[PDB]
Amino acid sequence: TGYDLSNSVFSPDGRNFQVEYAVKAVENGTTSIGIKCNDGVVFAVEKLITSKLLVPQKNVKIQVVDRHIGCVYSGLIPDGRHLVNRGREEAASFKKLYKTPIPIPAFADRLGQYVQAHTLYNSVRPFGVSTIFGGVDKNGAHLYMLEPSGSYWGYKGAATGKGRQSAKAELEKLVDHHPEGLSAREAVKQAAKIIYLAHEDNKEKDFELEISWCSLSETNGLHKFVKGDLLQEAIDFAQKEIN
Amino acid sequence: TQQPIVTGTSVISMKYDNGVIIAADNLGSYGSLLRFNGVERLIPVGDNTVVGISGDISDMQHIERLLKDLVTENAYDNPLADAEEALEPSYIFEYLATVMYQRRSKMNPLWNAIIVAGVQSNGDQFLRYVNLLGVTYSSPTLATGFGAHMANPLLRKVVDRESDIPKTTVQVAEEAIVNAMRVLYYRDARSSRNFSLAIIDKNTGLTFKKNLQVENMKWDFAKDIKGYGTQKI
Repeated sequence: TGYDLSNSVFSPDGRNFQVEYAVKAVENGTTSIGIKCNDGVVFAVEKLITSKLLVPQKNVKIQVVDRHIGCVYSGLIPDGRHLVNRGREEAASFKKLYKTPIPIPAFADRLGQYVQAHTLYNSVRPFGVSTIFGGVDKNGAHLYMLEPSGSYWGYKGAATGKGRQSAKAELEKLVDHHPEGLSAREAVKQAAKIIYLAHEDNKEKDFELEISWCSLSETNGLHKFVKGDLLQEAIDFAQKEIN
Repeated sequence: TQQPIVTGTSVISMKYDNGVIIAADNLGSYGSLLRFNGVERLIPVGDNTVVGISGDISDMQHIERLLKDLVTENAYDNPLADAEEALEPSYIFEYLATVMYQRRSKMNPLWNAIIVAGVQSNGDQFLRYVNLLGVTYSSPTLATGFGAHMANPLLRKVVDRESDIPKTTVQVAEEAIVNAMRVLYYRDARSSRNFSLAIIDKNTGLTFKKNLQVENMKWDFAKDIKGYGTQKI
């Protein structure tokens, strides 16, 4: 055998074991989710409080690309940052040439082609992150989820990390119970709940909630972090549902 | 090595007790042809800075995009982007001042004279000049092009030195600026009647005024002027 020792090598199955091994690193990471809503998207993430010494609200994991796209990821955090740095270069060179801010499907493929490129050679390692991202453009709201292989799709709801199955199950219920659509302010509250429900799969260390959102009405189409009263309102909503 | 094509004339500005005023007409000249009349040559960066640009308009539009991209880049991984780590006038200027000098040193300048007017986070007035050569200076009054020759003399009658700044109110300062814009309309052949004016105050913030016009002009005496010397009729 030895087919798993080198990246970009096909096993006899037709699989790239190094990419599947990168997925294990993603599965090991903290939970992160994405919820598509009426006129925008909502992102949320589980931040494990390793120690009391961690400064609250000052280890931000969700990243903005351009002014209208939000990105969150699970797995190897530095790999996720590298991907976002690239996204920002891609978005900047798009706006530079075409004037208009980069559309979300266009942006999604820019990351996709870059991550896919890291499964083509043995001199690079695949990305150890699944990236949930999206935003609002001229065609409306879009939510995406990108994996180590370079595979990505459009999603109504997306989840990844150690509590992905718990989150997915809870996401599927929202899609069934809200066929006409979920509002932006509702999605923020739901996002909080789902992170709290998905925290049951990582319950040794207690955690810190972090939420962001793009919405054509609420945030004027721009990416903003959910802070202060709106954040505490969402936390209380989640606290009430677990009990 | 460039030559400017579509050009914008004077930018004028001055400090007053609580902030700064900056103004520039809405004309995009094409040599002697007064080609474009809806040009905005004052560009606000955030809610605390206004960059006034004269000279080549294509290079002005490039600078606009850099400032626009600077705001975006500052927001990245910055929870305090709208607070303590927001863009200051001094940051924005130094960036431009760097770019202008780097381009002149590569013998490929941005053919512009720029005045960055704003108010710092500590409440201090910021007003500084930079041009295509990368030459920088600061003064209670600053002006580009014809404004340097005609506006500055008038504005310096109000604020002649640093100690006159606390004595000058926003009403007086704005009146001098508007007066100067009229004088430039009389005498600058590449100026227009329509202009924009911006006030950055440490209390009331950024007030951006559009579609102003030069008015209260003296033209009546022209009827009495006949010929060029001896002619009586």
